[PDB]
Amino acid sequence: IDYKDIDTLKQYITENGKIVPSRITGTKARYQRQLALAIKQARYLSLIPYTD
Amino acid sequence: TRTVSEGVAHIHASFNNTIVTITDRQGNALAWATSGGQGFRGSRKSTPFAAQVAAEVAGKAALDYGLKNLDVLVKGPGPGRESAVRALGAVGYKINSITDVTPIPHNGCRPPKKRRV
Amino acid sequence: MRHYEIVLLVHPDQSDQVVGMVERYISQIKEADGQIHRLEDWGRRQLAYPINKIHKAHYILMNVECGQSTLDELEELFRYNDAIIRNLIIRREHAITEESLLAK
Amino acid sequence: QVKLKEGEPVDVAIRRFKRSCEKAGVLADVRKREFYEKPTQERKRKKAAAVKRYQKKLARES
Amino acid sequence: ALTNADRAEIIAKFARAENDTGSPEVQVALLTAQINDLQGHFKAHKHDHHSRRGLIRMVNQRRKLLDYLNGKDHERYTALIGALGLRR
RNA sequence: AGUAUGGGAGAGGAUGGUAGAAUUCCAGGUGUAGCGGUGAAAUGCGUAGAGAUCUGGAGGAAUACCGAUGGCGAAGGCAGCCAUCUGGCCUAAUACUGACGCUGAGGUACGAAAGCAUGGGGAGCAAACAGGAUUAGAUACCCUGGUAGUCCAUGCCGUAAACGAUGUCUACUAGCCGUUGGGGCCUUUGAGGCUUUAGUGGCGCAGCUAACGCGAUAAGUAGACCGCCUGGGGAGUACGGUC
Ligand SMILES: NCCC[C@H](N)CC(=O)NCCC[C@H](N)CC(=O)NCCC[C@H](N)CC(=O)N[C@@H]1[C@H](O)[C@@H](OC(N)=O)[C@@H](CO)O[C@H]1NC1=N[C@@H]2C(=O)NC[C@@H](O)[C@H]2N1
Repeated sequence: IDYKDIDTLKQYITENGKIVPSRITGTKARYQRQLALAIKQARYLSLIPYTD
Repeated sequence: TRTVSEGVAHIHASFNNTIVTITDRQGNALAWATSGGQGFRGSRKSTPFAAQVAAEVAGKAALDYGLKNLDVLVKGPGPGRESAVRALGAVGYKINSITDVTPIPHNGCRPPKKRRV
Repeated sequence: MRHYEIVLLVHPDQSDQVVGMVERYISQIKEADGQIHRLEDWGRRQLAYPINKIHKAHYILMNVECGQSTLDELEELFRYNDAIIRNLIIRREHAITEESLLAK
Repeated sequence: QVKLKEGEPVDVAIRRFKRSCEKAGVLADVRKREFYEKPTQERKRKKAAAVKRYQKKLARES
Repeated sequence: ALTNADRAEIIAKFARAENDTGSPEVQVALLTAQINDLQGHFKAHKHDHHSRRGLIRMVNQRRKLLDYLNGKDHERYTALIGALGLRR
């Protein structure tokens, strides 16, 4: 998963903008790490908001 | 003198006090009230009842400017946020929305030391 | 050499110089050596949060292969260009040529 | 960021709003930010939390 | 950093037989090349202690292999140290 | 025991950029008597206009959520994102060298925090110190302030309950349930089920222990080398010496 796939990136983001834990989303640890990296890159690219 | 239909209520509710300020948009204040301004000195300044009495005072003061609907923002872990938001409806405004805007550091400055009471 | 992926955010007021800047950068990469596997113009998009008191920006994606000197001059040019408000450079293994999402 | 409905009552709005806030869990961070917690204390607390989590898991499996 | 071509060149230059990669001559030549290459890195980054540990391990390994080669065959040892310019 | 070739995970190290949240300060608009603080108060701030609220600017330090009995590192320790330089580890199959090994007195390298030297920086916090409370007294705990220091560059210091209070290396000895990084096999379509390997956890047979407890990550069964102990104080002290 990469930062450009905004639709999937939003599936793991709360309404505030916080990353959803793997214990809630049922994801693998490596996939969760890649997801967090992609989300942090997309926030920098102003593709998704940092907060709210 | 100035008329405005839509405004925002700000409820800054700490553990020692609660300030309710009624402003119009773009953040220009119109009326404000605090628990200290209605008696309630010292420790009693933090009770929910004082927050309530400050809230109706502020609402009635803003009624002169004459806003019928307003949006509410609450910041702080105060005990008087319940009463402050409730009293505005009793005064008679229409609450369009209510949100929490308590600022959260992203691991910024070091907070003060722990109290060894 | 090394494959790099570059995302540039151009000021919406300079939207009609983006072709000139892109061609200049492509020419520099080519004269060094360079294989521009991919180049996409995502268009003018709204920003999730305002940057420099701006709410829209032009999005450009490039995938290049280049050396250290090409990378250094490219990054320095990006820094000194005022039309570019934010750029992201990430190194990748493999050359990516397929069309990406947001190309619409 | 709770938006009231058209005929949405005030008390129902307050309620829906502050367990929207309870779901958000901002007040936990606000409580955390009152005093500085030393790293040794933080690690001890996290270790205790992990132990409690594991003991809860075994009971819920049984 | 050295690349596959450089390592293959060293192996080809110092091999004792076809497909020889484990001989002490080849191992010592590779270690010497790596140490000489890392000298430049440690000039620029004086405080990279964590990498200097790996450098020290390389030095120790080369010394042990040289001692073993000297024990086995003196002439090969002298030839190797002369070829690589090592003082001992 | 080691070498070459493919693949993989990681807050491992060094350098330089950059992003967002927040605190403080400055300026301006709206606005007017309080704010702040405590068990309760007081010191303190404010009518030359605070606090609150909105807009802009300056600077420093740290990186919410992810986050985990998770990961990496010899240990000390290491968390935003990006680039450059760089160490180690895991995993498959052939190929290669042919005991090249283990430990290690002296020696040497690294080594939290505080502290020291020279020069910068200084938002927040805060030894010393000032004032306000409490108290029989307060020298303290509580409150309002606040300097070293905490930060950076170049060096020194070499100490911690530096702990798993458990030296390193090797082989062997029931099982059951988790989790991280890989290899293989099987279903049959994509997600599951068996194994195997290197880590990281919870129980537990035998065995061991004064007991508590340990129990393939041994404190069991054996081997190699090193360090250390010999009642409590005097005492990690005096003298001499090295730094
Ligand atoms: N090649 C091998 C590689 C090894 C690897 N590197 C590390 C490793 O594997 N080491 C073996 C395990 C030894 C272990 N360290 C000894 C032990 O565990 N206790 C020490 C003996 C004290 C006493 N006899 C028992 C005791 O008081 N128990 C308490 C108790 O059960 C409970 O507390 C309370 N109040 O009821 C619990 C929760 O607080 O805490 C325990 N106490 C503790 N739990 C902690 C823990 O396990 N560790 C760190 C420290 O924190 C420990 N203290």
